[PDB]
Amino acid sequence: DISQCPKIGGHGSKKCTGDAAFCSAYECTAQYANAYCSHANGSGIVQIQ
Amino acid sequence: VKEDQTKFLKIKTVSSELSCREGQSYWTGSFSPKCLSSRRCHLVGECH
Ligand SMILES: *[C@@H]1O[C@H](CO)[C@@H](O)[C@H](O)[C@H]1NC(C)=O
Repeated sequence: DISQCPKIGGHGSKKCTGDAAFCSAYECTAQYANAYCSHANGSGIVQIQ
Repeated sequence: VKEDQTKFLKIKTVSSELSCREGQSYWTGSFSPKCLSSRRCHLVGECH
């Protein structure tokens, strides 16, 4: 559950590491991590014309 | 027999025309295009 990994400049309950996008968005830890958070293959916001 | 029979067959020439002998042929009309677009980021689907 990504709700546990702390946001950048914020508080959280679990140490959390990830890829470039996650580290840009969330706070990537410098200690031993508890979970790996990759960025979604194709997710986003879809808009229809 | 005189004063009898005397049947007449007539061939009227109505008109003479220079008709056309067609060769190849095809058909055509008016067409307009419609497009469907879908934009995906890199490494999504077949966006390689
Ligand atoms: C990421 O997801 C897309 C589907 O959106 C898939 O086609 C692609 O192979 C995936 N890339 C990976 C798993 O590296």
